[PDB]
Amino acid sequence: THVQGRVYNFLERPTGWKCFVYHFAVFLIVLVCLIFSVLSTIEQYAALATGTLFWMEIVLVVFFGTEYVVRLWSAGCRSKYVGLWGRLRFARKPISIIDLIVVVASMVVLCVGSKFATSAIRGIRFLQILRMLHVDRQGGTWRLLGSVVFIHRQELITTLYIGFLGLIFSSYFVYLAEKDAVNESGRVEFGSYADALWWGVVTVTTIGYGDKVPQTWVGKTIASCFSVFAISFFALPAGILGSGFALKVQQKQRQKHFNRQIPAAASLIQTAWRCYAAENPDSSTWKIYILREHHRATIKVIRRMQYFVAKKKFQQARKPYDVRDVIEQYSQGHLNLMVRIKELQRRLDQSIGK
Amino acid sequence: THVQGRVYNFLERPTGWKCFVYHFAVFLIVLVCLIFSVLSTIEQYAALATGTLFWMEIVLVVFFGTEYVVRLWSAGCRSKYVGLWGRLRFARKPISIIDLIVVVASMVVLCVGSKFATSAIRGIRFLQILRMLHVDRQGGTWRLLGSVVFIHRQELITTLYIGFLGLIFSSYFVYLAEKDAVNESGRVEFGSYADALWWGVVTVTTIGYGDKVPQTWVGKTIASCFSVFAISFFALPAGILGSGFALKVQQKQRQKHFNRQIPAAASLIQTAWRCYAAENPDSSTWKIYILREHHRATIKVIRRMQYFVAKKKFQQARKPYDVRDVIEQYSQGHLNLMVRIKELQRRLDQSIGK
Amino acid sequence: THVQGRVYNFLERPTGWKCFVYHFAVFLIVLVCLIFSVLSTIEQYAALATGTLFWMEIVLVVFFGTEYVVRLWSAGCRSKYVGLWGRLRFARKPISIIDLIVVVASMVVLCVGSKFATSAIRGIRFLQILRMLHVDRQGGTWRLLGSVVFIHRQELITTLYIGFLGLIFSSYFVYLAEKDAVNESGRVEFGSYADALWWGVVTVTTIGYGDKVPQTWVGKTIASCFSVFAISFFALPAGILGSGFALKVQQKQRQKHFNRQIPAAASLIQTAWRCYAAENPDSSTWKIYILREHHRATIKVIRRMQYFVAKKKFQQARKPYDVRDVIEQYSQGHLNLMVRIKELQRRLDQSIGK
Amino acid sequence: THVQGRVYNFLERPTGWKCFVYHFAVFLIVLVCLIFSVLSTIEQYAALATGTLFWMEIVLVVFFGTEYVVRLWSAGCRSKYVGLWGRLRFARKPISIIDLIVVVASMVVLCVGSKFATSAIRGIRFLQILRMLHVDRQGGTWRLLGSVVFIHRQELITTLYIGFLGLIFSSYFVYLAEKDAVNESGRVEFGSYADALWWGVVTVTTIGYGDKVPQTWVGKTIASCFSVFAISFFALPAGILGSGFALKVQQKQRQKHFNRQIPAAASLIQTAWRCYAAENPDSSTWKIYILREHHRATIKVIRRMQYFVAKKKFQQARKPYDVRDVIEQYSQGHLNLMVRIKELQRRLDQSIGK
Amino acid sequence: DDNSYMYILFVMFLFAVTVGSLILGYTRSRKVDKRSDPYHVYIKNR
Amino acid sequence: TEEQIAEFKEAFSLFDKDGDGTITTKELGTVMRSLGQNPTEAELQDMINEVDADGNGTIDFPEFLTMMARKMKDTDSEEEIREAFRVFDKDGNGYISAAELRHVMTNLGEKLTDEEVDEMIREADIDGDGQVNYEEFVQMMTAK
Amino acid sequence: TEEQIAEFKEAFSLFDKDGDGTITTKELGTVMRSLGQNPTEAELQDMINEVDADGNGTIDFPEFLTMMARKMKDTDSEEEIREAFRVFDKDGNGYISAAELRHVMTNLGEKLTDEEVDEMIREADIDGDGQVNYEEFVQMMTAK
Amino acid sequence: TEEQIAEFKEAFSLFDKDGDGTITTKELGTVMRSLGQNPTEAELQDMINEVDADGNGTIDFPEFLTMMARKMKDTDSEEEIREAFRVFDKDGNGYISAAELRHVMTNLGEKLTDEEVDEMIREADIDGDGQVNYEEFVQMMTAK
Amino acid sequence: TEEQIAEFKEAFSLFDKDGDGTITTKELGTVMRSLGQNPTEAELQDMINEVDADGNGTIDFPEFLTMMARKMKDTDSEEEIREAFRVFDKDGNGYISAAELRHVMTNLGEKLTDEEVDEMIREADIDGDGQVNYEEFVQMMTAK
Ligand SMILES: [Ca+2]
Ligand SMILES: [Ca+2]
Ligand SMILES: [Ca+2]
Ligand SMILES: [Ca+2]
Ligand SMILES: [Ca+2]
Ligand SMILES: [Ca+2]
Ligand SMILES: [Ca+2]
Ligand SMILES: [Ca+2]
Repeated sequence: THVQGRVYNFLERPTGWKCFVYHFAVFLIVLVCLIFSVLSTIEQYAALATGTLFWMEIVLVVFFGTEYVVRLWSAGCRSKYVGLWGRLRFARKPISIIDLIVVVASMVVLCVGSKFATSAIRGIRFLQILRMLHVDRQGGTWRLLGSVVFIHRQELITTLYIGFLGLIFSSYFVYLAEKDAVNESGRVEFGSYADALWWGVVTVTTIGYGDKVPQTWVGKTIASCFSVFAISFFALPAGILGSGFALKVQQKQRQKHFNRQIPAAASLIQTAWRCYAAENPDSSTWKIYILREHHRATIKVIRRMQYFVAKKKFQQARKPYDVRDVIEQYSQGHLNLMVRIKELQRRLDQSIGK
Repeated sequence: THVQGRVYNFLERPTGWKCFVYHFAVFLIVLVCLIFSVLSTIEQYAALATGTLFWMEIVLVVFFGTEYVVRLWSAGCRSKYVGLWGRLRFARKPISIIDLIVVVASMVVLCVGSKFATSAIRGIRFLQILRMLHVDRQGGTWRLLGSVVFIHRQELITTLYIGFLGLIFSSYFVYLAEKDAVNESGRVEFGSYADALWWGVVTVTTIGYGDKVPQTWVGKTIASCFSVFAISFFALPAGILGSGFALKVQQKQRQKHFNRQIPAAASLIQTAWRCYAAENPDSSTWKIYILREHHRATIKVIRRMQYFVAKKKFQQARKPYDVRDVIEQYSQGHLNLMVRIKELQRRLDQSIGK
Repeated sequence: THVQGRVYNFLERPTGWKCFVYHFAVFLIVLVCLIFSVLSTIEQYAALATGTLFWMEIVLVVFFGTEYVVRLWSAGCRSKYVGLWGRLRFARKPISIIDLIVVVASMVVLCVGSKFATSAIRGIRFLQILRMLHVDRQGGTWRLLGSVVFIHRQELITTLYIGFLGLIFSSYFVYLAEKDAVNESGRVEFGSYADALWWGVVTVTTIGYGDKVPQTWVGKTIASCFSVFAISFFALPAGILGSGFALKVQQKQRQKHFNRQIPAAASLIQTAWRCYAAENPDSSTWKIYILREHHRATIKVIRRMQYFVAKKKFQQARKPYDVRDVIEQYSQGHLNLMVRIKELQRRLDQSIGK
Repeated sequence: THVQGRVYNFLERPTGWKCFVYHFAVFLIVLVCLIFSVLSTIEQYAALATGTLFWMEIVLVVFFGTEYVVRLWSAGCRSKYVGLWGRLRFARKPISIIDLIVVVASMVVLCVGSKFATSAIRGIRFLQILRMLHVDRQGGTWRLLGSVVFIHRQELITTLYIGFLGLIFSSYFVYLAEKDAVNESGRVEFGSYADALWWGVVTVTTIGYGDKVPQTWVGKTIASCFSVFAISFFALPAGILGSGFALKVQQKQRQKHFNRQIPAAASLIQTAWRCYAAENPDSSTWKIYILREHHRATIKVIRRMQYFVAKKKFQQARKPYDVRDVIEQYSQGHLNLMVRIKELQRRLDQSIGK
Repeated sequence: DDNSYMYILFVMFLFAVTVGSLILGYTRSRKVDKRSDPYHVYIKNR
Repeated sequence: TEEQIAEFKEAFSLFDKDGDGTITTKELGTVMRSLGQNPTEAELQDMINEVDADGNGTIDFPEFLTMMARKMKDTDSEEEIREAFRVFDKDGNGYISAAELRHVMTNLGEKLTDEEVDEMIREADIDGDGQVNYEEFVQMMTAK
Repeated sequence: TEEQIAEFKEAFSLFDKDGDGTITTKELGTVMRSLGQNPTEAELQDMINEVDADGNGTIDFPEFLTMMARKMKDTDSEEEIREAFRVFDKDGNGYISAAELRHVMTNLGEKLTDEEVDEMIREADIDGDGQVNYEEFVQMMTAK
Repeated sequence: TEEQIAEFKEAFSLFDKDGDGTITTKELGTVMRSLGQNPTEAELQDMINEVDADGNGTIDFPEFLTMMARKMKDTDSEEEIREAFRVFDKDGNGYISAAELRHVMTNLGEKLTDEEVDEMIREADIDGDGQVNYEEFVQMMTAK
Repeated sequence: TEEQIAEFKEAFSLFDKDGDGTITTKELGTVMRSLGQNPTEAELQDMINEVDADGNGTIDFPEFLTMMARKMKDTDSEEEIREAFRVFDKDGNGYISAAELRHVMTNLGEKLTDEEVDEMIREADIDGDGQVNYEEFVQMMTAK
């Protein structure tokens, strides 16, 4: 039970320096296998593909089958992954599906390729490329990207919609203006709509290979008319996402630090339990104050309102500092202070008279 | 009356999943018609243009004439579009003009092209491209772009003005330096000002097709002198608009939520009506307080000042939270509290003496 | 005196619609002259350069000499441009120097070119290009750019320094690796350091004409090693300036509005005059309070401190709202309120006893 | 001792105009030597490499050996660089290592090249390029870059990881789709994985030389599929770093000015010394208040808590203004004011009765 | 390579301007925000 | 014109009550307490900081005659009321109910008197099953 | 349905205490002082500004019946409690100790009575060496 | 120099009134009340936090002699007054009216005495129909 | 270890003064007034919100023993003092004057007693014309 939690914390959620050495050494071994599998595509080093590409791949798939069995066994220290359905929910998370696909595909390819031999080598090269995708444990790269893409989603649909719309319109206009123009080599330059559409995609993202350049000045006029406007709309996602990342980094340096949410979180639990304690009339929750059948009907209401206030204050204690925090605490402080000055006035009158 | 509002809410301002299925299925059908109309430009698939391009276009224009008649009839549940002039104001909004142009142009082309046949097919292809422009109901894409372009308009005129000015100057300088240089193929490279201007527009937006490269080192010196400075000025609109979109998304997460503007909005109406109630001397608005001809002259002044204050507070209740909100409420709170401490002092003196 | 101010306000600092029509019509006439002067570079339209390029240029230089004389005369309604040295200071501001250079250069060219004739036409074309530079009255475009370049100057020297440093180093490395490589056409590709430096400037700003591509894989390795790092450093000025423009636009929507600086500005004047009124002992400034030779020595000190406080409050009343405004007014309010509660306590004790 | 500090302040940490003239003149001399060493690579000016490249290099290395000896001697006015180990710590900072490498490499090259002669000239050219790297004294350029790269490090690992991952995958896919396609010249275009990887690196950073363009439409489909997504991920570091620089410039204009941290910093010292004064029982620190063996045990606790509070307030006095500053001072002010109103109430009751 | 030298000069000139402004970022870096103005040092001497 | 501004001068003299020429917050508070309104000090300050333009805190006579001269029939002042009705518009079609409007006017914000709401309703087009078009109801109070 | 909302109308009438139809902050403060709770004015204001939707500051009867109708078995209200337990979860595995939970519930936030914590513990699965799975303990109070 | 700073030492000793060597806010408030000015506590604090540089809250003698030594003839202090006049400049030409300046100086900000404004006007060039060039009027009080 | 934490338990019991096990702000204020310090309520609150980690506002015994256990010889706590001396370092060379340090310690911040400053000076290397190297003076109080 203790050793299961320790090898879970070693394989997933890494910490320390030894665990850095483990994960980075495994990545470095699989990338050296990638390089020695890739260098055989060059005509000089084609003799390296026969020996080390089989009897190292089988050792690497034994190592990545064993690590998957150990990790899937060791994921039982968590509460949510316990029993058969817990292991089945651990096995359907995406990077576990990626690792399972990699190990079963390497088993299939090493079973087929042992008895054609070129498609075996091609499958081995694609699996060596794919096997680096599960080095990112916890999905901390993809989740950080997905959050910023989701927050800025409307302004990122807007520019892509206007950019693709301009792309369709002007690829058709440049096809209309250049469908009979002849290159200096003699070939017809734009011969179809897919041809002008390849031109448009090469142009709007500012690659410009120069294999397809419009020849007549009507085509050059339309091409500049489209280029000047649409290059900004295909460059806007980099600007939107980059400024979103930088504003998020600036936001996370102002932050309600951790102890601030400790008495709030407990205050969410007790009140919630008190609501659950309200429906049993013979509980010990009716013994705080020290006869019934209408006091209980208002204690249930007061406890539900206290639960809602506690949930609101727990949600506020996790956000960074903001202007509504200042406005809220000044409203509370001025309200309490005005009530106390009213109290002092209410006592000073009728303590004297007038 | 109820069914008219329901089919208005179905055709325009969509919500639900059934209405998603409707709008996305109509878009998907018109894009499949676009693809089967576009693939006939390729020489292999040129036999597909004869059959399905007429007897599917006539069905699609019947469907988009019927939907336009139903939507224009059903726009009468709104208050502003009632009667003849209401329908005429619904028919002059821009996407309705786009849809009317599409349906009447398809009727014209299918009347002409039924009795030359290539220009008919060309008009059909252009209408199939144009018909995707009215899928964006409500104009939510174009209005979001137009707002951010309008707010940043001075800084977006500045960079475009300096960029085009540098473009004119250096296109003329590179034309002066390269007007007699001969390409390796033997042709004169820059033969006119339009030629050097096409060079400048290809260079400053970082496409660089490489069909026109200056040959002599004076031209290369001027070309680099211009390229290094002006590429930043043609790349600045993407940076300005992207950071504007990201700052707007950050701004909309701090927001005075909806109930805050409910007692303000009603307070704008009553006071305004009270101003309109002031000019009739026999109204029941003079019966709040419980003899005249000079009290009325000051009640009109007090009611106009209350109207101005209510309009200011309704305008403040719609903006997001800001620093002047904190400053305004601290000024009000400290003013009221200082008045009450002054009151307590004014009573404590002369309740005792000294 | 009144008509001088009205024609000054018409020629410089424009407002209205008639003045828009004036300035935009003058710009449109000079740009039509630019287009008809530029179209003669094309071989088809070379017959247009003889007639309309002289007897329209002389009319346009008469019109821009007359407008300069009228504007320089009419700049005397301002206080700072009065007399000979005032006109000489109006004539040395930059756009007036530009306009004077344009009118005297057109006079010189039309005197020389009336009696070679190609260099006359070339000078006319360059003056037609230059004459659009003084349409921007007030310098509102260049000053807005200059402010944002000056505020972000350290971070804009940083990236340019690192980018040019990487450019020098890797242009030399690619020259070392590719100085003997032979193109497929047969020519030596990189033959000097200027050659590799043209390659580097074409590469780092992502133009990539493709006239000069390194051939050997050592050169391609160094080229990618340099490209991947240095393209971001040559793209950073667009990002820095664009985010600076967008943050400035966001900043100018929170703003201390105009009346806030009206009682502050007057309070800067009076106190300042009171300091100047302190040194004359027989002034009427010593008659506010109602015997000397040491009260005067402390009144001078109190008046100088009041002047410094008034200057500080006038400088604060022009900046936008900020966090130190909230902190400053809470410090002042809590200080005054704590003093008044101390006063109430000091009276309640010793009004009773104990 | 005084002259040592003055020549230290002259050579490092420059100020004034004379010191600007010194540093900029030394930079200008070494860059003129760079230009006259670089122009010999051109075939026309190859006769300039023999004379002035030796007997100016020896004078320049005498001048940069003398300045290094003077600076390393004069770095003893600082406290941390005193004695042998102080000079050895001054000699291991990075720009001093750069300057030492430059002077010893120029000595080695001028000893070898005086008795082959081309590699001597090549080493001289590389040292002339390297010698401009120590003009940036204090490292103010590299530290400003390093800070912003370190703060935004997670979001700058994210985009580079996803970009290189997409680069590996799609370079392999385009190699698979184009490995048998033949160029119009007749050559096999993509012949290895390094070939397709050079294609991928040229494409994703939007250079696009056009020497390698995929030929078959499967390759063009994969190339566009990859280009459209991955160009934004290779353009995001410019956007992230540029918006980080602009947010830092906006942040440094709100700032707790200098005098605010003067009584805090002294309050960090005294309390700290008082903690060190606690352990000696016969100090004079026990004589503030005016018998023992349990008062001392609580004075040590109170002094350690005062030290922690003073360290917290010194850390707060160096950060710019923020929202938690407003929240902290309102909490302190409302707490003190509520205590004083409680005091007034506690005295008004039992000064009267009831 | 007729007017080749110009191009080399044009790069180095721009780099010179950058480094020029860089040194002007150091020597005119006044850092006004202290308790020691030069006039205040002259007054503290007196 | 002049017989209008003489009446506005008389109305200003009802607020001034001395020869100061300015309306302080106390001179407005005494009038509002003689009418029986009991304003807060912050409300008296907000009613004056909307009017004055010199920023000193009192109301001069051109500042007083400026706000009494301009008509509510504008572009901003009509659109703000047209937007303020849209908060209380269920289904957004431009029609609100009679009972809903009577419930809103007598509860939220300033409690409007029920005798006044009975006058408010019958001026507007109430026929059609309780629905009322509020855009004509905005044209009634802004254009007049 | 109707016999439920009649009981909710009776519970509303216990708070109303007159014919106003609204629950002010004073009418709630008197009930909480009759129970013996002594609330602060800001707490009474925070308990009402969470409930009402008109923003006027009191609680009407549809606003009162709305919060009493919806069940705590939701998606947001379950996940907030599941996250609130994770603050007090050493090692993050989804199990908390019995003595740690008894120390947290009786000290932090609202001091829960020890007789109530003795009832709180035995409802949850305590066997296994003092560890308790709190996700079943969230299923107990949200789904029921 | 020394006979100047001896007089500044005497003026400092008029504020000090003991052997402390510091000017507190109370020692300045007593002088301003002996002159009959009645300052607020925040005004006394703002007058000291502009002068001192140690940040402790009192004024030492080099801090006192520093502000008395530097001349108002500067670049910042001239431009701030030249900008402060431009707020009250209709048409922006650099001339203000005599009656407008007399109305501004006696109403806005610190109410300047009318006997002082009569002295203020005649020092400046008033001839030319009531217009006055204020830039010479800034040169008069900053350079002298 | 145990004979140390028994003494820390005794020192905690000097603050507790009952069987509560917590140090409130009143139980600390009474000790600081018995020593004769007269703390403000905000100072007593700032001294406790630096120590506790549960956020409830009092100090438990592991929280009390945690701050008494760790040594000031650290990386952050040394560098903050090394930076705090650099504010009072004219010319930035790493040496401060003796008379300047005596003037700073007895005036700014907490007024340190002159008898204590006489002890403070002679511990550090004063020879060399009044200059003192403060980095050894930071090594003296942090490493010991
Ligand atoms: Ca008055
Ligand atoms: Ca006024
Ligand atoms: Ca009620
Ligand atoms: Ca309500
Ligand atoms: Ca004193
Ligand atoms: Ca001081
Ligand atoms: Ca206790
Ligand atoms: Ca605690």
